[PDB]
Amino acid sequence: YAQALQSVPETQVSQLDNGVRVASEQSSQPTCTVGVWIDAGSRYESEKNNGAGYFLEHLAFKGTKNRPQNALEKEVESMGAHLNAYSSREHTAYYIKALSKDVPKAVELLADIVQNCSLEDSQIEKERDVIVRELQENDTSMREVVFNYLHATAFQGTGLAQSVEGPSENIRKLSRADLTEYLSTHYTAPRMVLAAAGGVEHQQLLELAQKHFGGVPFTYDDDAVPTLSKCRFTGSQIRHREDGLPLAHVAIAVEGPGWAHPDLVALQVANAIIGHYDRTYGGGLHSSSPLASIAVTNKLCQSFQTFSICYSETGLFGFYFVCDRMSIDDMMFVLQGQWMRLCTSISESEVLRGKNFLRNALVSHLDGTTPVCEDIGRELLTYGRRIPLEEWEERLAEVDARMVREVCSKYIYDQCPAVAGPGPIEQLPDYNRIRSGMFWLR
Amino acid sequence: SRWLEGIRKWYYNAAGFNKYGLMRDDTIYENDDVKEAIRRLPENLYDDRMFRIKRALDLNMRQQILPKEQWTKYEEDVPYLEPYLKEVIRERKEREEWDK
Amino acid sequence: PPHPQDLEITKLPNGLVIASLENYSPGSTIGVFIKAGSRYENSSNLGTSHLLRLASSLTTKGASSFKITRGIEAVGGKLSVESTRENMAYTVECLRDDVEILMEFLLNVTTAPEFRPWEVADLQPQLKIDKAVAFQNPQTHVIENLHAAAYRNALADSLYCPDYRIGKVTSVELHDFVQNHFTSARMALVGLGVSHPVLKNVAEQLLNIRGGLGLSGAKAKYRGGEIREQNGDSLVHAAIVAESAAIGGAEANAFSVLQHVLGANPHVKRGNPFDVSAFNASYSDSGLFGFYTISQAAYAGQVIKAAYNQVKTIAQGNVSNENVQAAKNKLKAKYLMSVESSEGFLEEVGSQALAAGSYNPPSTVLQQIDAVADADVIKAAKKFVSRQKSMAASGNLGHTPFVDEL
Amino acid sequence: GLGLSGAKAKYRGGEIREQNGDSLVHAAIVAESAAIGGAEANAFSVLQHVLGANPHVKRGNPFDVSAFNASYSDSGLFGFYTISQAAYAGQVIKAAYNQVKTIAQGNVSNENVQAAKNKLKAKYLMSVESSEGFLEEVGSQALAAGSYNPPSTVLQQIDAVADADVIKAAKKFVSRQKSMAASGNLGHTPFVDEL
Repeated sequence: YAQALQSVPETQVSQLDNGVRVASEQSSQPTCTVGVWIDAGSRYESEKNNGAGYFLEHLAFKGTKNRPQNALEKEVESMGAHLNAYSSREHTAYYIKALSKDVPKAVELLADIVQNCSLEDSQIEKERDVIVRELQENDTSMREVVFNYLHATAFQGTGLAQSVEGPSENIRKLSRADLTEYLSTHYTAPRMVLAAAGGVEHQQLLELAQKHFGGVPFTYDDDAVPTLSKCRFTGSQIRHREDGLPLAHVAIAVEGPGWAHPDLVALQVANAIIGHYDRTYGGGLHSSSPLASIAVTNKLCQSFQTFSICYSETGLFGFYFVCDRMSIDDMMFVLQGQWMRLCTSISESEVLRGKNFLRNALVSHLDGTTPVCEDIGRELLTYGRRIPLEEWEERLAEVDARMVREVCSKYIYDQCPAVAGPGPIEQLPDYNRIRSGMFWLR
Repeated sequence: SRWLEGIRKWYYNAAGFNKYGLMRDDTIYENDDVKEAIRRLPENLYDDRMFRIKRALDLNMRQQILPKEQWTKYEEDVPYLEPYLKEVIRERKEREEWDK
Repeated sequence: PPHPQDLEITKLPNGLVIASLENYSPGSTIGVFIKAGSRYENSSNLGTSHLLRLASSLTTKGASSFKITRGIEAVGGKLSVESTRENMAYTVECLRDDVEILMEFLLNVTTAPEFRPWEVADLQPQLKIDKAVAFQNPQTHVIENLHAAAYRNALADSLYCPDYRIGKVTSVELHDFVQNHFTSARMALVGLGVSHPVLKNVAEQLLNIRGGLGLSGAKAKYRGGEIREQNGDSLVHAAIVAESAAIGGAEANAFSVLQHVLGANPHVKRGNPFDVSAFNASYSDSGLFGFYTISQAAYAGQVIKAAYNQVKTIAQGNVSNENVQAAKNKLKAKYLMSVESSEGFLEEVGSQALAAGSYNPPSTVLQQIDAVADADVIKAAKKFVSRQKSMAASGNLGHTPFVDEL
Repeated sequence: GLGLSGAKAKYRGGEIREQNGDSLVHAAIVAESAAIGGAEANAFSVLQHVLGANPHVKRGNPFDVSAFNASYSDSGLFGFYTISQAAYAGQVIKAAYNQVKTIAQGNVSNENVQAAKNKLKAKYLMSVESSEGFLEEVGSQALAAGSYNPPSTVLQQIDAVADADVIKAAKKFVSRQKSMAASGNLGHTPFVDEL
């Protein structure tokens, strides 16, 4: 096993005199996947600039000037490659997955987008009303709105608080320009990463990137990556009630450390211990995760999940559950209680499993090519380099009970959390109450 | 020298809970384990037991008992629940031990 | 030293194919595939499969419902059961030495299920929901019905226990359904991240049943069924099919390439706000082929029609030998790609180690798809347009046509 | 006058089974036909009766079966529903059918017609005793026509045809397209494609 980790192929990385960092992992695999992961997002958007990164993602495929729509797609389809991607708050990417026999072809394609997007003013005015609809859809996904609102209040006033999607008013008025104003501003090599995994031979990649990414940095600026304005965490709540809904969602959380921080490990292990439930499972007998157990015994929630969504310099360590208009309270109580237990009297026998549970997701986090690239894509971008499963291993193969306690308490005990809840929540008690739920009557 | 067998027989008729006409198990106080035990009982035996209890109660409530005939005989007493109850217990003891 | 170690297959004296493949991944995963499924149900015992599929976590003889769940979790384990009308795959996954331990429970879950009359009689009400969640996806709805309208007898049987039988499945119907389908001949102890000598030394304990084929599912008679479900969802889901193609049936690959040969055509053939694709299902002694078209209400009529004309004029010579080259390649892709993820992969070394007992290397699996093209396709399409058609539908429908209206 | 007028009724050879295991199957089969006012109506009626003693007395065991007939404004239906035990569902409908079959292929004495012609005279007149089943008659007509066919001619019209049709009305069934409906264990019940 440990030998399995060790025998795992190191990841190659080397940047350009340009700025791009080119890394990737090699295997036997005929197939592969490759992508450019920009340090771009919504967080990087303004009050009138909010949306672009998206409105963008949405035209990032409809063509380039070199090869308009019908052709790009036709060139992509025709070769059997899958060009997919996203755009978060501090992370955007565009990956393709071909047969490795296309590294140089995929790579070019990549470059031709991140650099030259048609942005056909006529293509835009359509994607405009497309998003405005696609947004109206994102909307009844209470499973999400509940998170944005969480951000909305959790980081109220700052850049994170703005949703990756952006207000309707902006998407209704973004200019042919503003998009380009976004592209040319953030889409730069120093903040972009060319990563891939499959059967590829690094050098061949390099040269192709080093070949299609003929970027040239004059000024000292161009070679420098701006650090972002710190976002003020604001223990508070935001309630979008509506007893008209099947059920209510609740999401509460404390400020997260930020990728960098070594504790995100022990912390990650934390979330391992209470994990998540979801009525389909098969376990009123579940592992320690009482939140799970108790969730069953007393039919607390339809589903609950723990999360340590983190960013560059901040984060959101919490939990989110969905429950009938009626059992909302008992749930919080039982749940929030767990946090306490967690960082007041957690045991070794517990952390033991936690770890292994993480070590399982730790591994399965890297299941295939696309996913591997993700980490590489990410790793570098947010951490600085690539964290080997051999490393993560030790990182979290050395977290003892007393360490979890010391950690969670450090970020949960008597901290002012941010709660978010849409739906028939008449039953969720005020703040003070869920607030004094942060300290255990030890 | 003195058969525990010979003895049990004693106690059994001595307890005389069979005079009301209900099996041993029909008596065991209903604690957490038993409840779960009985809740595992096949519907056959359940309704059986019920009636036996209601009859028992009805008698008791009348201060009168069951004709010498209808008493249940020691050897014919059916430990209908002991088996379930046992699994239960060990099921628990298994869990209780694991949570340490 | 390069990570290559030829996947050994050794058919036991039973009929129990044991496929491994030490790929050196930190996390390995063992899997017991079976030729069970909802195809072997009769007018009665229906859904006993489904239920069974859930009774996964119910006490065995070697380990209690408790031990098993916490047992698997005390290792960062993962037990789950994926099933299809004609096959149930019991996977399990972990890492290192924990594979050994993770086994005890998988062994017991599949052979020593003592489905206690209470646990099940207390588990059945799950069907109501497990089904209720799956049915939030309109797509699954139409399909369940498709097979109903496509067949008549085994196979056409639902995949999610019908309502009326939610709490009538007996603890017996479960053993009886297992005693008859979970038998050495029709099982396969597949696996990854494992040394085969070890994965074999386990099949020794797994030797507890022989009965080659206990109940064998009846052949599947075809039918040109049509079953509409008026429910006004502002957007219709429709599917049409023409019986055809069978796994192993040389006539298979053809549609696959026709599956791709089709798509850019039906889609790019139907302008407006919608979605449409080429439908293809290959079953043991049958299959299906057609196209489902999620489309707005009033624009439902038009959508399917146009989608159809295309599958039509596709048979009447509208297929350049290029369309074939392109599509021939996409499968090469989708095949290989959907093999990266050890679970979509262990799904391949299994399916085969079950239906055949062999393992078609990625080389010839291509040489076989490469093998045909122009030669069929144009024709595979024709087969569709002529044979009998069976439609399924969910949505406002008031604007959607019937098969008798082509 | 007519505010929304209901669209004409296109026919279809549908078949929709409802697996629900009720220990006993209900099945019905039909062939579009007969319309209220449609001269071709009365025929089935007498065929409705011409049929019955036949399908029933044609299917031995514990069951029930009858001749189905519905006459609508611009359409109708005709067939037979057969409540029958599970496993004996296949057999039942089959036999019930053969009978509607061999009924078209000349198995109808001009007597069967006289008898049946009379039963309708009965069922008609009888189900008119109860002022509600009666006010239902002076109404139906005072709506669809605007007239009132006296009990005299309503007979003279049913009396009017016989041998002349029936044998043939049956034939219409056996040839045209058939649409079945079913509820019950069904696992033993056949499909229209199995006649």
